[PDB]
Amino acid sequence: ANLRTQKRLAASVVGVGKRKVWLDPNETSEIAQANSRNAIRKLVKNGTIVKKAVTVHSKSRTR
Amino acid sequence: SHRKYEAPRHGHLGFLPRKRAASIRARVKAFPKDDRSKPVALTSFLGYKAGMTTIVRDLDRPGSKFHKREVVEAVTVVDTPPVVVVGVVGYVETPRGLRSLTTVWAEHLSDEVKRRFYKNWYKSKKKAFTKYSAKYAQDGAGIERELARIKKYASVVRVLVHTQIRKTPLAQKKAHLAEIQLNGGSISEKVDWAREHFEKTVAVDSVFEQNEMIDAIAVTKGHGFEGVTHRWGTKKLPRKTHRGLRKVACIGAWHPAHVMWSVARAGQRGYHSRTSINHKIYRVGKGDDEANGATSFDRTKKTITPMGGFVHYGEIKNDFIMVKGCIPGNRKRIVTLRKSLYTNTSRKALEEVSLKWIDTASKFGKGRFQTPAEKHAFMGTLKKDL
Amino acid sequence: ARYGATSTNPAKSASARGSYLRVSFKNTRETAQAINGWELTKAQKYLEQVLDHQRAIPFRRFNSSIGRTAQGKEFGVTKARWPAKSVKFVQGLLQNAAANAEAKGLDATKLYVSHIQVNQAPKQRRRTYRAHGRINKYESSPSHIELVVTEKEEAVAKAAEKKVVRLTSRQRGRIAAQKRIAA
Amino acid sequence: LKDVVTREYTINLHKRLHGVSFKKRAPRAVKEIKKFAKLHMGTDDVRLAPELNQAIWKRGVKGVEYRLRLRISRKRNEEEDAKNPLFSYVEPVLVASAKGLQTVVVEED
RNA sequence: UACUGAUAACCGCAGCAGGUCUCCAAGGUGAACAGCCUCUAGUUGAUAGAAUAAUGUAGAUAAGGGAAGUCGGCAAAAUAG
RNA sequence: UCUAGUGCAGAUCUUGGUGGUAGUAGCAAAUAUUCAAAUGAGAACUUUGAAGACUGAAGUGGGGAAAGGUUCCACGUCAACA
RNA sequence: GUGGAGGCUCGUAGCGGUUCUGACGUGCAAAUCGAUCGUCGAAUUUGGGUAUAGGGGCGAAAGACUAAUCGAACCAUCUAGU
RNA sequence: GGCGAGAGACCGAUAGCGAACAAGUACAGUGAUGGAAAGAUGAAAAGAACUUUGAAAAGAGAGUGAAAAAGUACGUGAAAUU
Ligand SMILES: [Mg+2]
Ligand SMILES: [Mg+2]
Ligand SMILES: [Mg+2]
Ligand SMILES: [Mg+2]
Ligand SMILES: [Mg+2]
Ligand SMILES: [Mg+2]
Ligand SMILES: [Mg+2]
Ligand SMILES: [Mg+2]
Ligand SMILES: [Mg+2]
Ligand SMILES: [Mg+2]
Ligand SMILES: [Mg+2]
Ligand SMILES: [Mg+2]
Ligand SMILES: [Mg+2]
Ligand SMILES: [Mg+2]
Ligand SMILES: [Mg+2]
Ligand SMILES: [Mg+2]
Ligand SMILES: [Mg+2]
Ligand SMILES: [Mg+2]
Ligand SMILES: [Mg+2]
Ligand SMILES: [Mg+2]
Ligand SMILES: [Mg+2]
Ligand SMILES: [Mg+2]
Ligand SMILES: [Mg+2]
Ligand SMILES: [Mg+2]
Ligand SMILES: [Mg+2]
Ligand SMILES: [Mg+2]
Ligand SMILES: [Mg+2]
Ligand SMILES: [Mg+2]
Ligand SMILES: [Mg+2]
Ligand SMILES: [Mg+2]
Ligand SMILES: [Mg+2]
Ligand SMILES: [Mg+2]
Ligand SMILES: [Mg+2]
Ligand SMILES: [Mg+2]
Ligand SMILES: [Mg+2]
Ligand SMILES: [Mg+2]
Ligand SMILES: [Mg+2]
Ligand SMILES: [Mg+2]
Ligand SMILES: [Mg+2]
Ligand SMILES: [Mg+2]
Ligand SMILES: [Mg+2]
Repeated sequence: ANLRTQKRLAASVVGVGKRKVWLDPNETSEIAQANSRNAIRKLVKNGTIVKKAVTVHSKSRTR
Repeated sequence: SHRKYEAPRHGHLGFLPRKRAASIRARVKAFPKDDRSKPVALTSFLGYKAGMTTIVRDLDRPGSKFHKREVVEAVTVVDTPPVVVVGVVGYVETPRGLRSLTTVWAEHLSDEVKRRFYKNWYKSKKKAFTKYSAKYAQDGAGIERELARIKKYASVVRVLVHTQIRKTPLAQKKAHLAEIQLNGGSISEKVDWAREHFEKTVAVDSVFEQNEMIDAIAVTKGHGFEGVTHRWGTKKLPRKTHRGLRKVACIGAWHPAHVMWSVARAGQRGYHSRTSINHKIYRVGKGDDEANGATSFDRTKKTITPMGGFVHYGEIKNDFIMVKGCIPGNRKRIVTLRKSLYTNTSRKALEEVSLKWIDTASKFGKGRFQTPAEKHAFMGTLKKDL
Repeated sequence: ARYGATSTNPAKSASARGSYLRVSFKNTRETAQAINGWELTKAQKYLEQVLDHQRAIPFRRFNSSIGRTAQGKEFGVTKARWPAKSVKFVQGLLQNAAANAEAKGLDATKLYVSHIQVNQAPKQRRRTYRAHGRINKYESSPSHIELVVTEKEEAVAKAAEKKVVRLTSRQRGRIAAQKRIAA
Repeated sequence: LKDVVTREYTINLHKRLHGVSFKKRAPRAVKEIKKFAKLHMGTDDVRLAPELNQAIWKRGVKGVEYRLRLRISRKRNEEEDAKNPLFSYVEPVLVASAKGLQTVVVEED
């Protein structure tokens, strides 16, 4: 399959970059039918697309 | 025009072509001249180079500054398990050279030697000398008349011997086989000696003795394709040389409009067969013996083998020859030891050598110790010990 | 249609061809000559082994400044290579010919490659950009491949020409005299 | 042929990656593990777990562990059978240190 | 009025290591939008695999001597805040 | 019989086509890729996930002027190009 | 002590282009790549607009530059010039 | 030169106007300007229904045609070269 545009739409919808957007690999058929931002939003609600955990940059040694 | 400044040829032209040797075992291209008076003996022997080590000895050279003083010298060790005599063959003279007329073999050939006649031994009926061995068992018919033919003819006689490779730590399993000339007298006695020694073993103590000068004949260490600089010892061109400095700059004049054979060119370095002469034997040591590495002055029971073993070879559980200096070949290589061809008195080939000490410290590093007991005494008890 | 030169029975033969194939002419020629005259199953097994690098294709003509290997000993050469693309095209055509033979109703086990010829197809040309603002060609040299498999027949025939003989009267008399004195 | 067995092995990668380019260490570790499995099990079809890939790449390219404890499981093939009816699945084994351990068969439990 | 604004959307015969005006600009080290590391964001592109001969290109190290080298201390080293 | 734009081996001749060279030179700057699954006839290169890395805010980021002109987006899709 | 001048100075961005007479030299490139270098607040660098056109321009002057063309550009014609 | 006509011991697709064809076209150049290549299946598309191998292109058969030694890479089909 091809989910480039789905990842792009999901980034724009979630407010993050594609490097954060996580598409589950077990619902590829459910994600490829997503052609619209509204469906991307549905999939973000139901947990098929989740934003991500931000990668930490601790200031502890600095402090 | 003429060379501005004189210098000698880089390299020796009588060691050409610097090509790979046709085999890994160098062949003896000359044996000692025969005196038909002395007993029957081999003129050569087969062994495997184990490594090098360090010797101390008191020098006897009247006129030197180190007379009756201790010197340190490098020796090389050759593991010489006893050879096994399987066969002889007679050579007769012709106006086109010496020519073999017959080769008689022993009845029973061992596996390690009949592996020399196979390139794939794991898949074979092994079918070797299986009819020649049935040529025996009728009393002597097809064998004694061949021996009588060698007696009636054959100004020169050579015995076929093979190595007991299974007694070495090498994992080769295939014995080396070689022709070695006999230099006694009475070709009849030569071939009778051979017949008596068929299937039987010959030790290096019956061939070589201490303080004797010998030649080592071996194929030397291979180094592959090498450039003219290390192959011939030519000058490095200066730093700001376009298209390489590790070269010969001029490889000939305009005329003759050719590259001459005497011009240094890149190519194979190493794996040439070499004969190195006048290497004194410093010890002939037995393998039915501990304290092989002991002397009259040390008297601590230690074998010749270093701690940890000879690097890349192993142990010297068999007999051995400790011969002065450096001989061609690397460790694990088959070496052909040969008696000298001329009588060298020289006031240095006659020096009786009495060893004082033998280095048996590890060659896998900067060995501090010669024996594990010495190690244990110096270091004390360790966490491994109880 | 209009294959190359054949000496075979078209009734006991089957054919295949592939035109305008983008595959090296020089490698396909060697690959074809590697199986010319071969039994068909043996050839297919051989080509699978070439792909698996267990056997090689000998390069006889288009071989200048290529490498050496031990897998040439099988053929009496040192220069041999493993042309994957050419092998795959050739064994596709062999599959085609074998299917055509099965449709014609042939034994399917007496089949051998009786004809296989590769000839050049029109070049497919692109540009190379060189130094100092220059343009060279970058051409693919494609191939037409045709092959014909044939059933193997036993010994063909005998009974050559009548071999008429003309004798002089002297030779006839010599023959008569010998036949008189001998039997 | 027979023997669908599973075993636990230790591979010494320090001697297999000796002298290797630093940006090719871990990649060659992958290939040497495949060659290890083909040696021990006779399988040219060797599938590695991504957990093993993570274990190999945990310290980057030039930080591959000197030793690695592997669970190699020879299995019967599926997938519209290919040339070979067997394949070897290589997983990692979670253990404090892979030093001191020798090969052991694993039971079908 | 979309879009690129450039190691692929412009010009260089081309999906060319070249050229081509400008805005925003995190944490640490540190004098410092220096160099080095990291977060946000973005890439993971450039034909690959196997070996490690010579000769190269680029990087380096060398006992003792210390410019004897060379047209010439070229190059490199040494020094360095 | 008349008539001429009438006869080629060359002219670093013109145009077109084809060779040997040769499956050769080479396809090496810009730190670096790996594992699995899905798709598919087919995957070193597509997609996703996992990992390992880089640009390191005078960026391989986000925007623009000139220039380009639809390269934007989608669907289908691989004969040529990459 | 304060103060903070300078066609001052070390040194980035940038502008330039010393030396390796390095790489390349049928190149990444019909002038590039790398390192080493000059300079870096001004006679600085630079976009856009405008003016100057061929025996003419422009020139801190090298006969330099004037669209890969310069000790007289490019295009066509005289011209199938001799 | 334009419009309209008739002729030729003219040329016959590298010829003849540059152009027998979507030619002053495509394309190049900032621009003035420069400026190609490229005709022919067969009487008629009757331009290959259908089977089979193959992922497909295609192939093998079959079939159309007077001829596929005419298959939109199409009249004849030279040589170099293979
Ligand atoms: Mg002289
Ligand atoms: Mg001279
Ligand atoms: Mg030497
Ligand atoms: Mg130079
Ligand atoms: Mg040592
Ligand atoms: Mg050659
Ligand atoms: Mg070559
Ligand atoms: Mg190029
Ligand atoms: Mg260019
Ligand atoms: Mg190394
Ligand atoms: Mg808008
Ligand atoms: Mg917009
Ligand atoms: Mg935009
Ligand atoms: Mg910009
Ligand atoms: Mg931008
Ligand atoms: Mg462009
Ligand atoms: Mg242009
Ligand atoms: Mg600070
Ligand atoms: Mg700023
Ligand atoms: Mg900083
Ligand atoms: Mg490249
Ligand atoms: Mg001098
Ligand atoms: Mg004429
Ligand atoms: Mg001609
Ligand atoms: Mg002429
Ligand atoms: Mg010409
Ligand atoms: Mg090549
Ligand atoms: Mg190159
Ligand atoms: Mg797009
Ligand atoms: Mg600067
Ligand atoms: Mg420069
Ligand atoms: Mg230069
Ligand atoms: Mg060059
Ligand atoms: Mg201004
Ligand atoms: Mg002047
Ligand atoms: Mg100019
Ligand atoms: Mg004229
Ligand atoms: Mg006809
Ligand atoms: Mg016709
Ligand atoms: Mg035709
Ligand atoms: Mg011809």
